[PDB]
Formats: sequence, structure tokens, C-alpha cells
Amino acid sequence: PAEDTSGVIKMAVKFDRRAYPAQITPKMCLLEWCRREKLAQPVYETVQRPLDRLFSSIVTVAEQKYQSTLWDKSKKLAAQAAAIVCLRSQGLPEGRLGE
Repeated sequence: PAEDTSGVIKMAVKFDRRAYPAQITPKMCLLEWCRREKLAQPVYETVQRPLDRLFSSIVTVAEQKYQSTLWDKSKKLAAQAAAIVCLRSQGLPEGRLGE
């Protein structure tokens, strides 16, 4: 239900685990959303700038790609950021404390 799914949607996000309950992450919130929606589960591809020890991640959900504009220090932190981009750009709840 989102006709044009080309390209990449981006926002400027970094995952800050202090905003989340113990051991709940955007990846889990997004995965549960896909399951609730009977959607294929998210697919993450890592991007690297190894000379800077930087990481980015592109997540595909319902054929649309999402990615943060910002780089991070680890594959896992970048994957969390990509999940946030996917949720926040759609207006969905992100799983934070008191949301």
C-alpha cells in the first residue's frame, strides 16, 4: 500500500539504547511490525567505510529501502539506526520507553 517504492528513504538517526527498555531494540519492534502485518521480514545489508571504521545499513521492508544519513561505529548500531529510519519515516511507534 505505497505505490512508489524505488530508491532509498533516509533520515538522520543514531540508535541510543538509553531510550529503550532493557534488551528491546528498533530491530525487534520493526520485525514484530512486519509479522503483525504479514510482511516479509526486514532484510539488512551492511555498508562500510573501513578506512574510517564506519558502518551503515540499508533495510528493505515491503520492497522499500531505508538508511540513516549518519554513519556509526558498528554493524549492529547501524542496523538499529536503519530500523528507526524505517519506523519513524512511516510514523510508526519506535518502541522507546513510555511510547
